[PDB]
Amino acid sequence: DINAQILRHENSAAGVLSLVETLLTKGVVGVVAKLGKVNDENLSQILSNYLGTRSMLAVVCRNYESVTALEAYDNHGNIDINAGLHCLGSSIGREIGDSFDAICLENLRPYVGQHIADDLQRRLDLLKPKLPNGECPPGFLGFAVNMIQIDPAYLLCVTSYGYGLRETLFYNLFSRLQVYKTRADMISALPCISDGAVSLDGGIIRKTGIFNLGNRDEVNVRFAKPT
Amino acid sequence: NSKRLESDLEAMGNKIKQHEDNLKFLKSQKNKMDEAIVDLQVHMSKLNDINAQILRHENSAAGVLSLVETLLMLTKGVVGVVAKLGKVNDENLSQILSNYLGTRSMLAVVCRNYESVTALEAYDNHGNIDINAGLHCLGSSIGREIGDSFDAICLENLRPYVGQHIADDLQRRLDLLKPKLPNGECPPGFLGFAVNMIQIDPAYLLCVTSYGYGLRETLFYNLFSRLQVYKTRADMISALPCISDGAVSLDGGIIRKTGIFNLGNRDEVNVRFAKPTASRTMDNYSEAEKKMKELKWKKEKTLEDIKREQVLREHAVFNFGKKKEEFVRCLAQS
Amino acid sequence: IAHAEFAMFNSKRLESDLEAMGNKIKQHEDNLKFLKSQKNKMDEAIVDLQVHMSKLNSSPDINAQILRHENSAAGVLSLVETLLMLTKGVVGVVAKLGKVNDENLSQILSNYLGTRSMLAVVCRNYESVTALEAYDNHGNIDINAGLHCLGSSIGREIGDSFDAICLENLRPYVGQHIADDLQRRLDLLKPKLPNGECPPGFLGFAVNMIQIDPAYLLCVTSYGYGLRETLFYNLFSRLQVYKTRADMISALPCISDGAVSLDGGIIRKTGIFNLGNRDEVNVRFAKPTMDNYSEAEKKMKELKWKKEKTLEDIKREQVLREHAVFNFGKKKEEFVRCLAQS
Amino acid sequence: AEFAMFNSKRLESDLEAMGNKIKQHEDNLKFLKSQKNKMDEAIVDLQVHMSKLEDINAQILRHENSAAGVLSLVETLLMLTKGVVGVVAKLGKVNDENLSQILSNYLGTRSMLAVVCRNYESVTALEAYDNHGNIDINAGLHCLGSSIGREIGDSFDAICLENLRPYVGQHIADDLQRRLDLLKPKLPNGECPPGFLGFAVNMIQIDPAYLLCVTSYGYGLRETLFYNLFSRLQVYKTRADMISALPCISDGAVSLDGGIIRKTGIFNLGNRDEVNVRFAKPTASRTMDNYSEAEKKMKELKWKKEKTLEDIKREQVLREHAVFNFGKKKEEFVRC
Amino acid sequence: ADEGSLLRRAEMYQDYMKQVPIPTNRGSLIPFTSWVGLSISMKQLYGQPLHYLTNVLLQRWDQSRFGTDSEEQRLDSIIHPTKAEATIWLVEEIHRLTPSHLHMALLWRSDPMYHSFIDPIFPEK
Amino acid sequence: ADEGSLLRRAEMYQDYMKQVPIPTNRGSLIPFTSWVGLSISMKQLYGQPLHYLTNVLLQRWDQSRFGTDSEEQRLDSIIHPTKAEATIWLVEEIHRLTPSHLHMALLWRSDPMYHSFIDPIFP
Amino acid sequence: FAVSNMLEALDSGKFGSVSKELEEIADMRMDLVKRSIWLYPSLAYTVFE
Repeated sequence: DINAQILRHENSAAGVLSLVETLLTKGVVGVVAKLGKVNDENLSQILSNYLGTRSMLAVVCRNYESVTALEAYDNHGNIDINAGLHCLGSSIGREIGDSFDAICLENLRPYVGQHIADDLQRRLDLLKPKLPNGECPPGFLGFAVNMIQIDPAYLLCVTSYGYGLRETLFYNLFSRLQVYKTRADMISALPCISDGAVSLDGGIIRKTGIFNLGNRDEVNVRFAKPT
Repeated sequence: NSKRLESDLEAMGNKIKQHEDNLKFLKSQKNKMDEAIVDLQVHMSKLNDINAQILRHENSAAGVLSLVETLLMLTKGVVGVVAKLGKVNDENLSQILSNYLGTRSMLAVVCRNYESVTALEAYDNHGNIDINAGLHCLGSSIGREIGDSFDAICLENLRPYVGQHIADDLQRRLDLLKPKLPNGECPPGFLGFAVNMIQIDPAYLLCVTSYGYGLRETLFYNLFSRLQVYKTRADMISALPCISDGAVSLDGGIIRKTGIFNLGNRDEVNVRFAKPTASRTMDNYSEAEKKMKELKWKKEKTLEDIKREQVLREHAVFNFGKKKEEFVRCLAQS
Repeated sequence: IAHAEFAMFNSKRLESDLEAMGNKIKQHEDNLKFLKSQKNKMDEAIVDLQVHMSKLNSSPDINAQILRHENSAAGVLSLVETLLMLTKGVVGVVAKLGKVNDENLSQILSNYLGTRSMLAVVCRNYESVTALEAYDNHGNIDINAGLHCLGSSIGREIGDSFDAICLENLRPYVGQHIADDLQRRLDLLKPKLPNGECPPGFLGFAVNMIQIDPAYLLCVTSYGYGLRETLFYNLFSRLQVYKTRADMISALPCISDGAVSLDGGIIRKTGIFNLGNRDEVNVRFAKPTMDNYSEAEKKMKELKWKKEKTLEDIKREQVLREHAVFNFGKKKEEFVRCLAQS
Repeated sequence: AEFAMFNSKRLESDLEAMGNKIKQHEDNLKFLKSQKNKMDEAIVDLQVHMSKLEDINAQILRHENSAAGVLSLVETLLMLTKGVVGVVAKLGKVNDENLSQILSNYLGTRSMLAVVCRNYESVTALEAYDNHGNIDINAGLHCLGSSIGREIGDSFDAICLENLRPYVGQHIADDLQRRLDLLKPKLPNGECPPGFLGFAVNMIQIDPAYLLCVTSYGYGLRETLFYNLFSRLQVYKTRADMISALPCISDGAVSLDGGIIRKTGIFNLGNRDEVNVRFAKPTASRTMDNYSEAEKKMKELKWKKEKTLEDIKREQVLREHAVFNFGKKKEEFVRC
Repeated sequence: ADEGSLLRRAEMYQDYMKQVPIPTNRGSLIPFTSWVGLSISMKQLYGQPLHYLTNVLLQRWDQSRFGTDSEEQRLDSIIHPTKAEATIWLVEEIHRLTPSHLHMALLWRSDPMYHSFIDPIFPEK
Repeated sequence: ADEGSLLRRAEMYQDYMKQVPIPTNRGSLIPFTSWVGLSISMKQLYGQPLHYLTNVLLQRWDQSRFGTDSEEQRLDSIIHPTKAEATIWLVEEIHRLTPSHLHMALLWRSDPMYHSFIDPIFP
Repeated sequence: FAVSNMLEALDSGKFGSVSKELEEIADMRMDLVKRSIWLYPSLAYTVFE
């Protein structure tokens, strides 16, 4: 289950927030590992290895006052118990020993482009690449932002301007990151990429120069599965 | 008509003789530059811990490559691990940047071309990894196998920064523009970008890549790009709207992207960044080595010039021969 | 809550119908683009017809004409001819080499070139030019020379300047010629306004207006060029002819050499205009010595009729475009009221 | 509805942003007005400083049937001559008389007596036409020619300095007379031809009042007028030097002996056609030199002032759109 | 002194030139013999000014053709005029939308008389 | 002298650059972020080197871009990749066919390491 | 000539001389949808957006 994989990271703040959710809380929206649901469990595992466990176990809140409400520093510069999540989680559960990120939706630079018209999941009109002959690259499946299936509450009216969750958060994690089939197909269409690419066989290229190789990573927390 | 064709053929022949003269001139220049690098080689011969922190990590490939460095073509292609290439004069700032970049990109292998990066791994037709890869068998036949993933960066695929370098600064600093508040005044805690503050070794400052770039314009820009170092956390937080993508505080706190804040305790990246050496005369040696690298680069480009002219003289000959035959069949026509 | 849902349903239905009407107006604008391109092709073909086929543009003895000019060289040549290497080298003077169908266009080109680029004595080789004149040791013209000796022997005097022009040294036009034309003329690119249309008075380039004796259409120069692409390209170098002077000034950025109008308007460079009472030169191009005229005029009538038909079709499509825009605005204000009442 | 209140506060914030932008516009206007007034007090200071301080017309007036003799007889005794700069036999001077007659014979007495207008509206002012197609007697110059008795029945031309295409080549760096750095002809050898003694656009000594800021882009008369009268042509010493240098000639060539070629095929021959008018000789006097330096600085100041006026017109064009957008946004906000 | 004035005037000029629109359908075919004369004709037909950077770019493209034997042959035949107006409009859209004013003021400090490349055409009305 | 050698090198490079043909079918759409990145992806797709003047111009466009607030807006959204691709091919046609050797000689005299803009892609 | 056929296709748009107004229309209806979600939440489950 997803929540058991959250509770495996006992030193992380995500299990702390889930334990408070079973029994600060107002500003937060939730963790990224619960918001996104992907049908393709293989592609889910590959994007999970792409993001890294620090970004995907990071909590998202609506405002910046929630960021100032979670952790507060003292006059010396060290983190003590008396901050919000730290005291309210060390009262019952484990402390925060590892780092955790916090992402606030009013400060992100949101997508400002046409959204595919007449669509339910509100996909993004990003430019599909093309080879010199006039055709798409041969193993192109799609941009990785367009795979995540959203809970229909968060599609609109989360931002104070009215933006959704797909065009603020899910753009500013993997912007113009596109999905291929095999790694030789990904190398074959390497000049036509923007920021990175991700192949369904495995193999991760995060920047236009650097690219991972070796084993594929294994992380326990994944995206959830739709029903 | 024949009166066009005779003049055209003689122009082609004069062109062919011009191309042969140009090959002669370029080969003379190449021999002169090679004599110069032989003289510099005999002059250079006449003039004649961090690795432990690499050894703490037995699972990553950088420890394997450190074993092979201390005691085939894989050690020839790879330039060197990221923590071995640069030096920082502060313990604090080196610890903060090594906490920033992560241990995967601090233990990264650095190549010349994509061919060396194909030489590092191997993938069979089933898609599963075997130890028949050169770096994997290199690691298994001497020490332990490699379980943690590693990244290989490529000095030709790295898109370089394109800004004027601070004029005649020896370290080749970048001419980055400083941030400005909407009142027109500099932020108070701003003490520099993190890419100018690494001391980089003088052998690698100039003409590393085939275009002639250093390691600051290619390697250390694309690791962390135009991030701003502030003195304390409050100077970083209060100056949030003026930063570009990236912010670092010496107190503790990194703003990765413009909406991402880092809170909580800090996972100590046990690999650190190196320190510059005390003043020793070997830098004089290193100065000569710097000059040697530039000399080799120019010889490389001279070779490209001769190859360029060779292609052109083939198009000077073949056409000519064909045109010559065409001339006489016009003279065979009437 | 039902009024917002009804507003969404009505707004989606009206936006879909409005988008279908947008597809219709896009289709009408595409048909207009196609038909304006076809009208461009037909007007291009009319300008192509008017080069030398039609005997008269719409207007708003040559030996005696040469012999009136008492002092030049061509008068001496014509008076010798109407009565030794110099008679072998000369092809013949530029007033004698050309022929033009209509009097107005020939008179205005003769006023364009000037009465000393009309009396030029042309030569095939530079050895003929250095045989026409002989000099002393100081740099003075000698009276016992090529053209002056037989002039003083026959009586007439060369007292004024005259050109000489070598076919071998003239830079020949080196551009694709018009295929399947027996007169061997030049496909110089025709200017076009920002509408897509040719300039409204445009009648064609002026190097394509001269009719040559077919002995000189090819092989005059030893490299195998004709008189038209060596001589007449270096006299009318993309010179172009308009109908009236207002039509010329209206289409002045599209020129890149001089331009010439059929009313009298002459400009020769970009910034230089010529104003005032129009000068009169005596030498004129001759008129060639009519069933080709009748066939050309029949084809002209056919082209003008088909052009009129294309104008009627573009007008009908423009009217239907206007009706589509009107219904567009009505549907737009309808659903704007439907959304603004909520 | 709290969301409609948040909408109204965003509308008020955008109204405040438009107000700050439009007061920035009028601040920029006031800065430009103060700059123009600094220019104007400098130009009035230069005005009071300046106000403290064989013949060409006898040759032009003999050509009685053109416009040049008409304008000469008028200036020895309207709305036309506010734009007319002057007949091109009077705008330039060369030192040596033989080379004057050579460069005058090159151009011909129809383009040596040519009335250059400053602008095309002046070219429309010089000649006016009926609806039929003849010249009108109530036109510009023909009124003057009939008011005197001067008979302009010979054809003339009109150079329009705004419509001339200027030379794009860089001028000799740090030069007094602003000569043009044209590439000299070179043989198959490395050396120049043996008779080459310079171009002819660089030989006309132009007046210092006209060197800069005549045309609306800030061009002289050598860069526009005396370049488009004869582009790139060479001046050789003798005729044999001219004939021997045919593979390296540019657009044309003349020699001091009296040999002219206009184009790469046409070799003029025969006796020399005379042009009666020619460029004059420049005179040397220091008081007129100081007055002409004052007039050159005056013309440069007037050009800078006119460009500042162009920029205040440009920023008014911006502030009108700022006014319109702010008013439309106020109508939208008060409407809801 | 003069530096802040040039920076503010460069900001004014770029904020003006961003909003001058590109024409919608251009179907012209201009015979031309240089790049400067081609841009003068494209100003006189389409009543719009060209940016400061395009004028010096066309002066450099006209100055780079000095010294050859192909200098005398006509640029109309080398480069087709539709292909030589398309590049003017694409370079002009790049020069209007993308740059900054600090670059342009740093260019303007290195030369007096920079208004030779700024042109008096006002496309309104 | 040195100027004669560098003028000979400029004439060699210009005679090589004139002969390289522009590709026939150029239908492609590459997502990009800067101008230099488009020229690198455009040399990797179409195996031809761009001119020296084109690499200088394509760098100074980005140097002219640095200052303002457009630097955070994606350049893929400002200018269209088919429009930018067509722009760089038209500028490349001009730079292969039109220039001279003296201009290249002066621009290489003003600075050393001019080979940073000349490409090793030979066919 | 290959450049003109693509530049006209980009200058035309999805709807000739209309498409800017249809973009304005889609933004107006988008504002209406955002207001109707701001008033009532559960209507999003009716509109799937």
